[PDB]
Amino acid sequence: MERNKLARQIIDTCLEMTRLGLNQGTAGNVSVRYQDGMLITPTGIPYEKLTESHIVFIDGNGKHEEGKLPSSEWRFHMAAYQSRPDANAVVHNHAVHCTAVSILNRSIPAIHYMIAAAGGNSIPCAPYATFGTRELSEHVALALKNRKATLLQHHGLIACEVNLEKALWLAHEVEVLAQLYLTTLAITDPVPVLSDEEIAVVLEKF
Amino acid sequence: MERNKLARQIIDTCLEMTRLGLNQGTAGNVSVRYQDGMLITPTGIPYEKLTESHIVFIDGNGKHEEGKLPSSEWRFHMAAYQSRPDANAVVHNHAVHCTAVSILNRSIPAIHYMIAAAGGNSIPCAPYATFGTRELSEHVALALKNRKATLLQHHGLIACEVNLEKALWLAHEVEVLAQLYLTTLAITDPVPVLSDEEIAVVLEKF
Amino acid sequence: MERNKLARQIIDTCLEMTRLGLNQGTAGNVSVRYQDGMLITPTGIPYEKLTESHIVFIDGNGKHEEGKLPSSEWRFHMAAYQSRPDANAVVHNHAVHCTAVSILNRSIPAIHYMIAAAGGNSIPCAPYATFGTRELSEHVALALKNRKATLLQHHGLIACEVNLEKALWLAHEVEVLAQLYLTTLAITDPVPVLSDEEIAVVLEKF
Amino acid sequence: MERNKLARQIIDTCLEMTRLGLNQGTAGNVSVRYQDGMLITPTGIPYEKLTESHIVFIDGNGKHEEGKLPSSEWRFHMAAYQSRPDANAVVHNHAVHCTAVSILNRSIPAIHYMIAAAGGNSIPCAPYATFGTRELSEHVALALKNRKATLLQHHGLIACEVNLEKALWLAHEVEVLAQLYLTTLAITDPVPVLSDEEIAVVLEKF
Ligand SMILES: [Zn+2]
Ligand SMILES: [Zn+2]
Ligand SMILES: [Zn+2]
Ligand SMILES: [Zn+2]
Repeated sequence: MERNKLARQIIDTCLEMTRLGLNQGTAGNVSVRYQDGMLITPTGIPYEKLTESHIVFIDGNGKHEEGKLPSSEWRFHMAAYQSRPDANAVVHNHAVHCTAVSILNRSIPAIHYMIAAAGGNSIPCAPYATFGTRELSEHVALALKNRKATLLQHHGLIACEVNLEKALWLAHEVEVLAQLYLTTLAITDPVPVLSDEEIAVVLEKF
Repeated sequence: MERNKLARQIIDTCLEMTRLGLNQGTAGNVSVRYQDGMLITPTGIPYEKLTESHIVFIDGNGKHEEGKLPSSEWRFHMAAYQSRPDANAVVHNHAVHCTAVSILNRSIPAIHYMIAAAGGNSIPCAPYATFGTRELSEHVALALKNRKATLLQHHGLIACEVNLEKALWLAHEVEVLAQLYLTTLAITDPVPVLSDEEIAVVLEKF
Repeated sequence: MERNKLARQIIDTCLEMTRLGLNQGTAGNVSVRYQDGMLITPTGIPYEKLTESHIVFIDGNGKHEEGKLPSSEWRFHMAAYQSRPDANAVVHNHAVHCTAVSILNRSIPAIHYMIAAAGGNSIPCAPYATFGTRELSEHVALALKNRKATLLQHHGLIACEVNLEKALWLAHEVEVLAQLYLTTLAITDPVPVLSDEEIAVVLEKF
Repeated sequence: MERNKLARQIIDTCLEMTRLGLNQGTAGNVSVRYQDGMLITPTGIPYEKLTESHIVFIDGNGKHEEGKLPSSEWRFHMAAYQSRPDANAVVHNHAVHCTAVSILNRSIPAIHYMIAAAGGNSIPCAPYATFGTRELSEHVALALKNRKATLLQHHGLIACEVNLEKALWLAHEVEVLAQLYLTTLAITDPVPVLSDEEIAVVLEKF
């Protein structure tokens, strides 16, 4: 839990997301719980030009260290850590399939047993609100209360876990589930799902 | 047939599957027939962190060597080698297209002459059962009796052959067939197929 | 603003577009505003065989330096710089998703808040005209008057910005928007959109 | 035109096709016109294990040099060079999109002006016949009479040009056209096309 060791992982995660096809462009942001606040990527700086010195610290009051501009979405990373006290890392990206399902404004159902990875029998979709807005924060906070990941209507995906690699794994897993959903939904509607009872069993085995 | 030479190939195969886009995440497992039992990847350890020392040996009774946890699916690798005595390697993954067709719970038909590569005129889809369950084993064993590969409903794909590279080749081939199926089925239903007589001829030439 | 420093970026951009999957083959062309005219890639020379010496200079009259053949599309790069005086770089490619939407002859609507990146609430589609034609130039010039990017019916995409990297970023962003559009339109028609009022707000925050 | 310089390009082409996503597995074959016959890849040997020594020479009578097994499709490479005397290289692959359109048994229409690259206003689809069959040869020969590329029903794609790189470029271009076709056809049927008159003009400019 050294600011320097955290900064390095944060950039790695951004690089890994681009590497996995879960994000590209100036989209996305990542943070880790640090001290009273968190360490978060800065607004609009390409993952390729990022360095530990660019990572920003925001305290419990929302005070970011001077001369640095935190991610426009810092408020919903805030709400994420408050909604999920068990979570130490938040990952946000505009992954293609997760984003398309969010344009459709649909929760992703129990089409695969791995859905249980997000903590339940669905991946919810949170109502739209202007990006970097406080109202957007209320929407995600509410969605993450009982799920580890949530889609953002007309926006993207946000997943959080105990650490960055488990947070990245989860976000990656949701891109797979979102892709399985879009592919089968184009051929059939509704797409077959496992029953809630079955999901209960799978959650027991997890 | 040296434990060490086998361990190395097993990890390579996992790396190659990720490399080919046939698997990603903590999904998938691979094993080779070894002595009375088999050598199989361990449960939940990233392909990147895998080493020959992590590969687990399970004997004919299902006894895995102490201090090591075999893949949760070890039972259906077992059933695979019992159902197909001609097979020396099993590959399991959650490849995107194979998995979507399995959510649709459909066999993949004779849409391409390469379907004959799995031993017949179809790639079956085995009924769902909780992962790592003995009932799941009964389902795959039954499906592999007359086919070298089978989809797992709401789960993924399992392919086996005489060795790991032929097992990987086959699994890869089925991802192609599953992708040709999903793409044409979105435009037309039913998708045109070669006749069984034609498949018979192709099987003769193989 | 040295001819040599510009030539290098132009080739890089072509390489980066192939690298991002926004273009492949002998398709595409890129130019930068230079002196009274511009520096533009040459017609039909693989990005791999390109060198600073191949980059062509065309003056304000359309006079390209002797012994060099400029891109067949040089006329619409011309029209682009005249239509958008704020723009210093033009990028053209036959990116898969942008091109499919252009075959459908549709503008891309407000399906995502990033649509505002092109300057409005849509990505227009300019009427077809034979490639490398002066009439094609009139069509793009007209489309770029109030937008930074435009699709070309039955052809591809053209995006321009203040410099090559912002021009490449934008073109990349439009491939994402075009892909979100094609994926959701196959499942639903019309695809849900953000209201113009909302887009207005997002444009204010940009 | 040295056997050794040709062998090297042939393998490169196979490697490049896998690299571009136009082929994978043990599928595909490539040949160049050599002396009275041709040099062609051998049947069933992974592109990774190929060497100049594996390339096979078949004479005008179909006599392949001893101890070497030519590609099962050597007969249709033969027919290709006889149908198109202007062609010096043939490329065959089971590229995903070209193959799906061939399962649908459709010609690819004038959806993009680049269709003119294959010599006309369409990419035909040749009737199925067992692979490596003489009747399959009659089908491709007939299709290539007035086109440089043809799809093979329930099989794949075959493209030929004056040399391997122009043959690879063309095959790659057809994968793009086949992908634009499948994507728009899922949303609309029939997919809008340029008129034959327009294609005539484009063919004039080519
Ligand atoms: Zn965002
Ligand atoms: Zn599994
Ligand atoms: Zn163009
Ligand atoms: Zn073939």
